[PDB]
Amino acid sequence: QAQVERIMTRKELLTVYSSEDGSEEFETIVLKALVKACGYLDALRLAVAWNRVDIAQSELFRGDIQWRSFHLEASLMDALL
Amino acid sequence: SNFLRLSDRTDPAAVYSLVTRTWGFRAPNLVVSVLGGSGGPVLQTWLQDLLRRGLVRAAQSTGAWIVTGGLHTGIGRHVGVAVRDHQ
Repeated sequence: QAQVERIMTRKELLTVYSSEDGSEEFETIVLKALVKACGYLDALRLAVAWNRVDIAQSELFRGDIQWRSFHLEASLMDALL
Repeated sequence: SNFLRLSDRTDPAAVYSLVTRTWGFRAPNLVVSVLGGSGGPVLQTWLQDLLRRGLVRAAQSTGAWIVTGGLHTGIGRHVGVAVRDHQ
């Protein structure tokens, strides 16, 4: 019980892979887990690191995220390099 | 992206003539004047799907104009992102 309590002490890192009747959508779940853990590191830079452009398309498509200049500039530099 | 500054008390006939002839825009077979405050930057998934799939698609098919507020806020931002995604 003490170990479980210490685990929950940092529950930000832990994330549950929702069964979702076998969603088999691994990249998006990984990205969500990394974003939650982070609380610079951006989902855009990671997506650029991978070759998945659809993931970044979904990330940017949602209007919830509001982007600044340097935020996109760094990702653009990464994509160019 | 043609811009213009004009007084509110302006006859719309001159504006329409300028848009149609000088700026090269064809006559609109249909005009959709989109309204809606849409409090909160986020918008529902079904509404966004409708805009990007129902409104913008129809506008391109019929060569219609979409009249909104030319600002990066409110429903104007949602309409703009729908247009961009459709493109």
